Amino acid sequence: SIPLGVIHNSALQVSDVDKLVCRDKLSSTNQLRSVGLNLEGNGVATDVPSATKRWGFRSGVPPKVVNYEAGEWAENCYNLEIKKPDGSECLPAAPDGIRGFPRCRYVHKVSGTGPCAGDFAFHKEGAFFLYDRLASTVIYRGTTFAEGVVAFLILPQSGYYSTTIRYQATGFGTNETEYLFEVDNLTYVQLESRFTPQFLLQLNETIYTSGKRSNTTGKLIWKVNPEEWAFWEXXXXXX
Amino acid sequence: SIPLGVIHNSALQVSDVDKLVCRDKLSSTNQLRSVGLNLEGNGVATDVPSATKRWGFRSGVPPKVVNYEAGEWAENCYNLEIKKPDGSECLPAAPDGIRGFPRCRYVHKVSGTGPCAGDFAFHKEGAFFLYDRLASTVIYRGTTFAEGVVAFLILPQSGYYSTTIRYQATGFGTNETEYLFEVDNLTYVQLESRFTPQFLLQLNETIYTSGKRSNTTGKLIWKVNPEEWAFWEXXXXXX
Amino acid sequence: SIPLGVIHNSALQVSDVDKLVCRDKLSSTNQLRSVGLNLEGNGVATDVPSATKRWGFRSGVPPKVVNYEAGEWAENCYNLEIKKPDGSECLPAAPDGIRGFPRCRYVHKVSGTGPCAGDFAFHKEGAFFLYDRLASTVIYRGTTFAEGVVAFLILPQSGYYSTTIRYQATGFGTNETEYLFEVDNLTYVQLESRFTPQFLLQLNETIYTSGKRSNTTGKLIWKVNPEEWAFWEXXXXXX
Amino acid sequence: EAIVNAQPKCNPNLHYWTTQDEGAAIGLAWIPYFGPAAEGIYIEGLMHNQDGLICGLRQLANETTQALQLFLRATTELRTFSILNRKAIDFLLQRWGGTCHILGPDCCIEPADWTKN
Amino acid sequence: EAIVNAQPKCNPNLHYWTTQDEGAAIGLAWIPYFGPAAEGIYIEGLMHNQDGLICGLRQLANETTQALQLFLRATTELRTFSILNRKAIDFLLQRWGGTCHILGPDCCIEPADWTKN
Amino acid sequence: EAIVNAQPKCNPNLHYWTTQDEGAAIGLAWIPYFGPAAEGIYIEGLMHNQDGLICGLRQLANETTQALQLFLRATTELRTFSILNRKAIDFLLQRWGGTCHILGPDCCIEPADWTKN
Ligand SMILES: *[C@@H]1O[C@H](CO)[C@@H](O[C@@H]2O[C@H](CO)[C@@H](O[C@@H]3O[C@H](CO[C@H]4O[C@H](CO)[C@@H](O)[C@H](O)[C@@H]4O)[C@@H](O)[C@H](O[C@H]4O[C@H](CO)[C@@H](O)[C@H](O)[C@@H]4O)[C@@H]3O)[C@H](O)[C@H]2NC(C)=O)[C@H](O)[C@H]1NC(C)=O
Ligand SMILES: *[C@@H]1O[C@H](CO)[C@@H](O[C@@H]2O[C@H](CO)[C@@H](O[C@@H]3O[C@H](CO[C@H]4O[C@H](CO)[C@@H](O)[C@H](O)[C@@H]4O)[C@@H](O)[C@H](O[C@H]4O[C@H](CO)[C@@H](O)[C@H](O)[C@@H]4O)[C@@H]3O)[C@H](O)[C@H]2NC(C)=O)[C@H](O)[C@H]1NC(C)=O
Ligand SMILES: *[C@@H]1O[C@H](CO)[C@@H](O[C@@H]2O[C@H](CO)[C@@H](O[C@@H]3O[C@H](CO[C@H]4O[C@H](CO)[C@@H](O)[C@H](O)[C@@H]4O)[C@@H](O)[C@H](O[C@H]4O[C@H](CO)[C@@H](O)[C@H](O)[C@@H]4O)[C@@H]3O)[C@H](O)[C@H]2NC(C)=O)[C@H](O)[C@H]1NC(C)=O
Ligand SMILES: CC1(C)CN(C(=O)[C@@]23C[C@H]4C[C@@](C)(C2)C[C@](c2ccccc2)(C4)C3)CC[C@@H]1N
Ligand SMILES: CC1(C)CN(C(=O)[C@@]23C[C@H]4C[C@@](C)(C2)C[C@](c2ccccc2)(C4)C3)CC[C@@H]1N
Ligand SMILES: CC1(C)CN(C(=O)[C@@]23C[C@H]4C[C@@](C)(C2)C[C@](c2ccccc2)(C4)C3)CC[C@@H]1N
Ligand SMILES: *[C@@H]1O[C@H](CO)[C@@H](O)[C@H](O)[C@H]1NC(C)=O
Ligand SMILES: *[C@@H]1O[C@H](CO)[C@@H](O)[C@H](O)[C@H]1NC(C)=O
Ligand SMILES: *[C@@H]1O[C@H](CO)[C@@H](O)[C@H](O)[C@H]1NC(C)=O
Ligand SMILES: *[C@@H]1O[C@H](CO)[C@@H](O)[C@H](O)[C@H]1NC(C)=O
Ligand SMILES: *[C@@H]1O[C@H](CO)[C@@H](O)[C@H](O)[C@H]1NC(C)=O
Ligand SMILES: *[C@@H]1O[C@H](CO)[C@@H](O)[C@H](O)[C@H]1NC(C)=O
Ligand SMILES: *[C@@H]1O[C@H](CO)[C@@H](O)[C@H](O)[C@H]1NC(C)=O
Ligand SMILES: *[C@@H]1O[C@H](CO)[C@@H](O)[C@H](O)[C@H]1NC(C)=O
Ligand SMILES: *[C@@H]1O[C@H](CO)[C@@H](O)[C@H](O)[C@H]1NC(C)=O
Ligand SMILES: *[C@@H]1O[C@H](CO)[C@@H](O)[C@H](O)[C@H]1NC(C)=O
Ligand SMILES: *[C@@H]1O[C@H](CO)[C@@H](O)[C@H](O)[C@H]1NC(C)=O
Ligand SMILES: *[C@@H]1O[C@H](CO)[C@@H](O)[C@H](O)[C@H]1NC(C)=O
Repeated sequence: SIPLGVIHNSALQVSDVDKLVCRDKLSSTNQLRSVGLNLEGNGVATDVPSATKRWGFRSGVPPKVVNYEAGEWAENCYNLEIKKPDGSECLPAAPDGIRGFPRCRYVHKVSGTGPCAGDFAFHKEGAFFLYDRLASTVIYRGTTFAEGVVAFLILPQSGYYSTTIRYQATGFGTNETEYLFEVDNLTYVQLESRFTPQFLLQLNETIYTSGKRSNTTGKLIWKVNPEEWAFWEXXXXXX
Repeated sequence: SIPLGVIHNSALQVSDVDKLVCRDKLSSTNQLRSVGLNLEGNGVATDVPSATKRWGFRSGVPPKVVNYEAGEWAENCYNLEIKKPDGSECLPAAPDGIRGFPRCRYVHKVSGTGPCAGDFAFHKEGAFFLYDRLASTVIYRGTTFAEGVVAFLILPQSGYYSTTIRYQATGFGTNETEYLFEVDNLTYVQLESRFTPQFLLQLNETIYTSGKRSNTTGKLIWKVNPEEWAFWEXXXXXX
Repeated sequence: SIPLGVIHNSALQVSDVDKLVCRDKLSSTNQLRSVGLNLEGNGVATDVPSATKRWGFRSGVPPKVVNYEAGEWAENCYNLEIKKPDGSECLPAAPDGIRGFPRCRYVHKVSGTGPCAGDFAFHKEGAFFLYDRLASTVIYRGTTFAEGVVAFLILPQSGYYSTTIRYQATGFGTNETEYLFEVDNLTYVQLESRFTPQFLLQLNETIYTSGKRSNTTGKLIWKVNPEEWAFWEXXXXXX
Repeated sequence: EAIVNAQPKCNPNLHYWTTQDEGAAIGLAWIPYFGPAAEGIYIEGLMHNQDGLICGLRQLANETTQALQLFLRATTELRTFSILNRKAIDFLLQRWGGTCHILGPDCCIEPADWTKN
Repeated sequence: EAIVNAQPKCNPNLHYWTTQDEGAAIGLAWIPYFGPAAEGIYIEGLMHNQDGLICGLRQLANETTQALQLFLRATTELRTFSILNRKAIDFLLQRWGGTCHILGPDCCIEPADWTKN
Repeated sequence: EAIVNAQPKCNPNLHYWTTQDEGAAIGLAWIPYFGPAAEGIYIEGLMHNQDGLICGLRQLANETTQALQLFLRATTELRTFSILNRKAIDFLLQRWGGTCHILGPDCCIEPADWTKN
């Protein structure tokens, strides 16, 4: 049975079908609500290298979709444009009526290549990809999503700002994936898990204002010298 | 809450959720019915120039569809084939399982061009486009529909003849739209709101029998000298 | 009303809506089940020539699909790849989410041509085409299905081996259809209703082991001299 | 409240089409292969304005639109088929969603024939 | 009525496939990424003809067809998933759609343990 | 049972988005042609961790996943919209699926105001 959340004795609990409590009153379907909650709130690493490692390609499993009515504003979201080395798309186009997650402070747009040895991209930990009031078991191409899970429960009777951080990837979905933070189309910064979104934004801003962008036609890549808290509380060097 | 119609004291009423009346008996889902009613019955102008002015193009609003079980025979229906000046279709193809309105005495088939500054065509007054037991918020290409609204209620415990009237349009969806009633592929009559369907039919018949059709290879257009009741109760001149 | 099966007095019965029996307890939706049962179990002929004669092409009737939760292992299943003489496909591609019947001992794959004077293939006796937990009124191209019917009821409170038998057909869907059992791409055996699946398998095996296959580049066809029980209880001659 | 017709006009007669509730067909007309085409599956009827129902319906539908539209804005379902079933479930929850207090105003239990016992 | 089997034959045994009702998987088999493919999500069972149920089922399904087909003709839904839920709602409306008259034939309320009080 | 939060962390505050329940729009905002675009149909809210609800929710959702996934494996429906309605139907069947024995533990009928009569 799918668990159902109910407030008993000033605390949330999972209601057991093998127990009829006449005190609970379900007077209308308005009391029933489905809720989507982001993995961000459980403390999972949200950097692109860590987040991507939780997804993987698989075949033989039909995709599935379930709706939810309310969601949580997300600090980190992801948007994937992955192709095979021969240029064929690695992810399916978003089905009709599936839009991106409606509230993202940072959208990590990742573009690159990988083997993609599987018909669909699934969450290796069983979580869901959260879209606009629809949660899917698989990733859709170029569609913003958040990692999350769904709960069902019985109720008792500043503005929005979004910023897009762009990445380039090679070997997507393997244990030798490489990531670059994109400053412009010819300037890139080597990326690791330590890099927070605001840190990347300030890196980009100082690179722009300090002229460290590529003033040539070639690709310029920056590696940075060093130079565990949750958010709610031609190569060269930069030291 | 969506209103629900119920018969109380020999009169239809909207039932209030904040009122439990034990007298009403809902013994099966067969007592619940959804109904589609045409704007025609409320007295709206049904001529093509008037009807088209109630529709307009808009983007950013996903289309929505809701079913209804019973409908009303319509005097006037509409079927649109609109393209942009560059030939691209202005309306989307009918989705699978959406057929035209099943009962139309006159189908006003309009073909022409317009800017179509919007991804979908909506009803400017919030009404619905009625198809075969499906009501949509947007117009589908080449599919017969009637303007109407939907009601929900709780029940207490000659033949069919259709005629197609063809029109040509320019500047569709603007305040300078021009319409021509088509007699044949080379004979047209300037159209205004005063023209009723039967009047157009008799105009066509007398034009055919009087030889006023184009006996040349060119386009011949007729403007007519003059020469408020509801239905249920190369240019030249014609005077 | 759709009949509902219920166990009364140690026997299955169809429950009448015009009869309220308080003894029956429906404590959860888990007690309600939809079931698919194969025509095989009613004793219908399952040979390809007999089975195909129960299907026919028709237009103007929209296809319909209904789900069922449990099914019966089938001895005989069918998989059709039919084209018109001009090469256009005779059957529609399987819609998204419709997979073949999950349990078939023998899959009769038929490939050939016919007039197909109809937009869809229906069951002439009103039965259903059973797919993976979905029953359709029409046949889908290249998708394995079984003939069956659906029942609805209220519950009271070795391994899997599949073999594919390939056929070639001409004049599919007419009263002059011709069928060939395929041994290889150049060896064929004339087929009639008398041929059971195991008989065809042993014919193929003995043809292979006896060298009766075509040792040339041409098509070799075998007609067999003769040489009513249910399963659960360049031409030449072979005599 | 009560339905007040505020339309410029009202066609008092209702020429309606619908689909039959089952209606066991004559012979083999129920088989889709032999049955009628999509265009010939409709029954027709005529209803007059007794009790002023027709006109009321026309107002009711008009008055429904707003609410319906808002619902359709909030749903991600492309085609909505469940409004009436949800309303039936709400009908049952209104009466039997909680414990029934006999003789209470929100309990539809009549101990009349039990009172005379 | 009662179900009378009028078929030429009846396979009295029922080798059936279905999907498990939940069935908490061993370890990580519940994750779609690690779980079985579409072909290996089925459980199997064998049921004999006790109480003549199997044969009856075969007749029941046959007898259902007509009604089912007519339903599918009237619906605009491409895929129908709601028959059983509608039947459950109808089950509840049959008993509790109106006021319950205690001791009445259409009221499923038993004041037995309340009678002995 | 009771919900035990076993996550490495818990954001105690919940900045949530959803869609309004009806909410009769100001003037003509309800017409789709004039209404907001898909991006501007959301209302926002902030909820703190009173009664420890937020953290509990985070655990509840986590704990739901397995069961939900298994359900989605067994269904052939591409998009499932019916979980909550099925749960409401199950709520009604739990209480009123059979005859109600007054004073019984599985019957939600209170003859209190009828007792004092
Ligand atoms: C509901 O909430 C619970 C609790 O938060 C979540 O539990 C997590 O479950 C996943 C797997 O389902 C766990 O991930 C696995 O960890 C194993 C050991 O952990 C390593 O990492 C930790 C740091 O987190 C170290 O302390 C430890 O020493 C280990 O080094 C790994 O062995 C597993 O490896 C598998 O995947 C990798 C990655 O591809 C492969 O290389 C391996 O071959 C192997 O297949 C796996 O990574 C995770 O640790 C659990 N977290 C906690 C806190 O317990 C649930 O996932 C959550 N449910 C949902 C649906 O979200
Ligand atoms: C339910 O039933 C009611 C009542 O029948 C319908 O009400 C109609 O609502 C629409 C708008 O929602 C009204 O149309 C508007 O009329 C305004 C004034 O009316 C002009 O026309 C009338 C003749 O009908 C004159 O008497 C009057 O003096 C005005 O000249 C207009 O100002 C509005 O203009 C807007 O649209 C135009 C057209 O593009 C633009 O050019 C403007 O800039 C502006 O945006 C508008 O046309 C209509 O009058 C109402 N009718 C009645 C009888 O009250 C509901 O629509 C109906 N609900 C549904 C869902 O169908
Ligand atoms: C539920 O269960 C019942 C009983 O098992 C099934 O009933 C069958 O219904 C079909 C038609 O719906 C019957 O088929 C028809 O048979 C007629 C006469 O039968 C001939 O064949 C029998 C041998 O079975 C001979 O004994 C007899 O003398 C006849 O020679 C035919 O005349 C019909 O012909 C029509 O189709 C053919 C084929 O294309 C055309 O050439 C004709 O012009 C004509 O249109 C038809 O074939 C069948 O006999 C019934 N069986 C039984 C045992 O009664 C139901 O079908 C089943 N329901 C579902 C949904 O499966
Ligand atoms: C938004 C509403 C109009 C509808 N409801 C609701 O969706 C929440 C309102 C709050 C309390 C809920 C129990 C119910 C959970 C809640 C939620 C949303 C997203 C993630 C997690 C939780 C927040 C949705 C109730 C009343 C509210 N005013
Ligand atoms: C067609 C039926 C078989 C089913 N019902 C119905 O659909 C209507 C029968 C009439 C009375 C209704 C209250 C119910 C409204 C009605 C309707 C149809 C279209 C537009 C407006 C109204 C007309 C449908 C009832 C019984 C009827 N004989
Ligand atoms: C598979 C289950 C987990 C769920 N049920 C069920 O589907 C059947 C279990 C058996 C008895 C049923 C009455 C119900 C009919 C049955 C069936 C399946 C296919 C064709 C015909 C009949 C067989 C499905 C019940 C309990 C079982 N253990
Ligand atoms: C990645 O996995 C493959 C699997 O065979 C292994 O050969 C390889 O050494 C691994 N590399 C890393 C970086 O762990
Ligand atoms: C960067 O490259 C992308 C991809 O080729 C291109 O669409 C975009 O216009 C480029 N931006 C600039 C500023 O050149
Ligand atoms: C990087 O900095 C420039 C200059 O301030 C700014 O225009 C640009 O949007 C920044 N890029 C990102 C991804 O923040
Ligand atoms: C010019 O190019 C050099 C080398 O790429 C780079 O370090 C510098 O930031 C660029 N801008 C200048 C010199 O203003
Ligand atoms: C149509 O509307 C446009 C909008 O700017 C206006 O310029 C024009 O004069 C209008 N024409 C008519 C015929 O009202
Ligand atoms: C009229 O024109 C249309 C569009 O080109 C064409 O399909 C049709 O056959 C023509 N009719 C006649 C009678 O020429
Ligand atoms: C116009 O009149 C001719 C001659 O009677 C007829 O054949 C044709 O169908 C008419 N056209 C329309 C649109 O009524
Ligand atoms: C011949 O052509 C003229 C001019 O187009 C037209 O008025 C007339 O009706 C046509 N038919 C005749 C002359 O019979
Ligand atoms: C097949 O049916 C057609 C229908 O007209 C008939 O002409 C023909 O003789 C039939 N042939 C056989 C083999 O029954
Ligand atoms: C037999 O023919 C089919 C169709 O052309 C082809 O796909 C297949 O490979 C052939 N098999 C052999 C063994 O040649
Ligand atoms: C026919 O026999 C050969 C040889 O035993 C075998 O490889 C082949 O699979 C058989 N074909 C069929 C359709 O059983
Ligand atoms: C050789 O060809 C002949 C004629 O097609 C055939 O009968 C025989 O089985 C084949 N195999 C042999 C001769 O070994």
